[PDB]
Amino acid sequence: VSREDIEREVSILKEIQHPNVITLHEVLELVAGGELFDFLAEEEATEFLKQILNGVYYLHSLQIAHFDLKPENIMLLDRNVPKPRIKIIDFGLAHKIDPEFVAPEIVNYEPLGLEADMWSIGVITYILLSGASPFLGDTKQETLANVSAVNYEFEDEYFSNTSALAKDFIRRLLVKDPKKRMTIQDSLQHPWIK
Amino acid sequence: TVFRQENVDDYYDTGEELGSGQFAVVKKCREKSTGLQYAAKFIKKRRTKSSRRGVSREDIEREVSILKEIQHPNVITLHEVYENKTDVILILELVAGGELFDFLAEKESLTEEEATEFLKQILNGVYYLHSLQIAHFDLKPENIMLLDRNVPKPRIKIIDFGLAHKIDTPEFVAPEIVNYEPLGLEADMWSIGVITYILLSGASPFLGDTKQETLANVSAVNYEFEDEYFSTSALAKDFIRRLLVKDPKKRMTIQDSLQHPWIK
Repeated sequence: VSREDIEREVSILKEIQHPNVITLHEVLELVAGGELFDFLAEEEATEFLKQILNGVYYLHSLQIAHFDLKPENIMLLDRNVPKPRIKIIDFGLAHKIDPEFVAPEIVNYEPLGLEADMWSIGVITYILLSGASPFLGDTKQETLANVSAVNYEFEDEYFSNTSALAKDFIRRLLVKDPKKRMTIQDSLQHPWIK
Repeated sequence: TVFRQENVDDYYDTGEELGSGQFAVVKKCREKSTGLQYAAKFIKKRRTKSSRRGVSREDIEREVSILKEIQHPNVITLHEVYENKTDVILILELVAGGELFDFLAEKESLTEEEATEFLKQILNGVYYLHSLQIAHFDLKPENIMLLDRNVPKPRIKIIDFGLAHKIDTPEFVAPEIVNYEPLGLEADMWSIGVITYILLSGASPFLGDTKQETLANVSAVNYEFEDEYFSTSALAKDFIRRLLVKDPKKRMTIQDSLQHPWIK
């Protein structure tokens, strides 16, 4: 790992102290419970979700975007505890966020930001409610195409009885324009989550 | 790095000012031990990191870093770097022939062949940078220099490395990430295509009456071979058309440009 990258990760890790994010002692706490999803294989979807949202709120508080939020990066402290706890881990991609002769790509450059994290959460939310992945394809090229088109459905095999609020919450996250996407503050104020 | 913390005045005698910048001043200097002549560029540091004025350390270090790497006859060279409370001083090769465009404007118009000789030099420099994975990011005419005005075959130097950069699951990723295209070498190619256009005529392809019109023209790739300026060979226009492409992945690369029949 280009050490710039190593340096970057340690720097983020040092910065962050929250219950829902992994803690670093010296250059990581043990999180025994395993990937969260394994351990599950709406009210209780919501209970786990609230925790993730709480961690991400804190991260975005610090202007840090995780950039790799997915189910294998969500872990349980102990599987065997009455109210179990989740930790976000794997901060390898995290970042702090802030003409005659110029190319269009520069003129039209738009940076990535905390929004990408929110979309991810919507993807995770979909999976949680079903075992299914919204944009997943027979091939990677198929999958990438789906993600750009925002080509997904709530299929009946999985969603016929899912609440309207839950779908709204996901529909609000799964938006192509980053500006129109729900923020982390917005998500926590959402009705399904309240 | 740690730059020389000695006093520059101690080692060079500064002369006249050749250039200015939002944060920088360049002066002739002569080297006491050598008696050799150089350009000394003074870059003003940010007083604090939070400071709007000045240039950041990360920024200064980058340019230095990069200049240290470069060893080509068409690219400007760094001799030493000095440091102090307010500035960082570069010690640079003195490129004194002025802008290539100023030279060209003081002479009868070039034949296509004459113009191609100069361009070939530009391409050659860019080929070197790109081979080092460096994007200049700022190639405009005012950064194309002549080492000497008065020689029969004048040598261009590419100058100004302030913006230069070395250029180094899917289920869960946002569309912006899926569609993320980083900025890279392709931007310099665009530039070569703009410079080549202005070199063959005297006109800027995307410039409109207002900065607004200019920017829109750029994003639309809205230009033309206006026949008062270009009634110029099919091959030369083909060359420009293969660089002024909106999709960076479709643009000619430096290797392809050197191999293009107008160039080769």
